[PDB]
Amino acid sequence: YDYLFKLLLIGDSGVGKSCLLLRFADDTYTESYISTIGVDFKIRTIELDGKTIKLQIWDTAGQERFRTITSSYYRGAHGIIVVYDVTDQESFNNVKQWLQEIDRYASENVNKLLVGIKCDLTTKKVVDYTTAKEFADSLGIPFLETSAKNATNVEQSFMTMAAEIKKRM
Amino acid sequence: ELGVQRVTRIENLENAKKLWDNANSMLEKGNISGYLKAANELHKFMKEKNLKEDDLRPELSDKTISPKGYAILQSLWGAASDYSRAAATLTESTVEPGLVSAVNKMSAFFMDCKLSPNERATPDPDFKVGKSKILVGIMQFIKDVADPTSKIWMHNTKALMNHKIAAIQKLERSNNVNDETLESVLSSKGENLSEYLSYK
Repeated sequence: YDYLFKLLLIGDSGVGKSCLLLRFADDTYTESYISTIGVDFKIRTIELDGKTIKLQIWDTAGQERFRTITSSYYRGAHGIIVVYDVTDQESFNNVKQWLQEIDRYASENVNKLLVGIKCDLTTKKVVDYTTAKEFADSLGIPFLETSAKNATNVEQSFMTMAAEIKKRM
Repeated sequence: ELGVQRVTRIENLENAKKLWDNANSMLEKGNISGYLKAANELHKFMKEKNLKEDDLRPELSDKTISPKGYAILQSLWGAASDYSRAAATLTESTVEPGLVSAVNKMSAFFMDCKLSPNERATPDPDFKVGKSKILVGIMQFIKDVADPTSKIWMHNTKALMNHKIAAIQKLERSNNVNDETLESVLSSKGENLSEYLSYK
C-alpha cells in the first residue's frame, strides 16, 4: 500500500464497539492457531487521491481489564477512537477519565475522536448530547454522537480521519 | 437435559476448572512460557467440550488471580498489544500481527473465564517483569504454535521467531534494551537478511 494507518478502538464490553467495527472487514489470512482463537483487529482498504490506504483497527483484546492508562493506549497509533454507550452513564463517566489521560499523554498530532453510540436499538438514552459535546470541547477533540439506526456519520468520521492522517505525513 | 448430558457437563466443567487452576499457578510462578501453554490447553479443552467463559466462571468462585498475577497479565497484554501494532508494516501486516493478537486474545480468554464483563484487574503497580523477557516468551510460544509451513513475508515463521528472539537476547547482552531497539526488532520482516530463513 502507499500507506498503512493504525487505529486504536478504546471501549468497554457491551458499549457498542461492534457497531463501529461493522465499517471494517475481517482479514482473510488464517492458519491453525489463528483459526482457533481469532484476532482483535479488522481492516479496510481505500483509494484516496490516487493512493491506496490500508486502515487497520485494533479493538485490543483484554483492554477492559487494564484501565491504568499505560503507553499501549497512547503510543504506536495514528488515530484513537474512544467510545461510550449513550444509554449507560457509568460508561460515559469512565470514558471521560480515560480520554483525559490519553489526550494528556499522546502526541498532539495523534488523531482522536470521541463517539457516543446507541448500538442496541431496544435501549433507553441517558447521556445528553450537550453534556458529551461540552466534554469533548474541553479537550479540543471531535465528537460524534450516533445511533445504529444510521451509520452514515460513522462512515464519514472514519473517512475524514484517514484524510487527516494522510495530510499530516 | 438427559442425565448423561448433566453428568458430562459437570465433569467437563470440573476438568476445565483444573486447567484454569494450572494456568493460574504458572502465572503465580512467573512462568511466562508455562502460562501461555496452559492458557492454550484451557482454550482448546473448552472449545472441544463446547463450554463458554460464562459456564466456567461460577466454578472459579473460590479462586483468585493475585496482584502479582495481574501485573504479569498486564505486562503480557501491553507487550502483545504493542507488538501486534509494531508488526503491522508496509511489508506485511497480516501474519505476524495475527499470531501476536491471537496470543493476546488467548490470555484475555483466561481472564474472561474468571471475571465478569468490565471487571477490572488489580495489578501490583510495583511488580515489574522485563518487557524483553515478555516479548521473548510471546515469540517462543508463537514459534511452538505456528504451522511449520507458515511464513512472515519471505521467511519461515518459526525461523523468524528464532531470529527475533536472538536479536532481543543480543540487545540484553549488550545492555541495549529500550523501546526503540525493541520496536526495531518487532517491526522487522528481515528485509535486509542475506538469505531467506527456513526452519528445517
